[PDB]
Amino acid sequence: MSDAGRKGFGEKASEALKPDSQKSYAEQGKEYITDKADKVAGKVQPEDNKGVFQGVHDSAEKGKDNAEGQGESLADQARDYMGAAKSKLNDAVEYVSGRVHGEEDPTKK
Repeated sequence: MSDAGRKGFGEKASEALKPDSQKSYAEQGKEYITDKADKVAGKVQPEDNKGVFQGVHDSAEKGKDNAEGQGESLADQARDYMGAAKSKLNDAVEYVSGRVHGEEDPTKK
């Protein structure tokens, strides 16, 4: 009866040490009036569905059909979306132009 051994499991020393405190606070944005015009956005996602008793689910896709002008009837439909195209435009501008502050020098803030 001889020749044997036993290592086992465990550690040797390792190291962790203690922290050194930390700090992080005070933040804001301020922001202010931005520029106008842009025309950069433009895209669309896929979709598919048939036979449904609900509202809708679309905005604008790639192709050719939307918009119009000629006609003694479509004139009204256009005048309706027209007034809305204005208020909507300003909405998109404030967004794009608003992100310009990230790297610009506007007036006041």
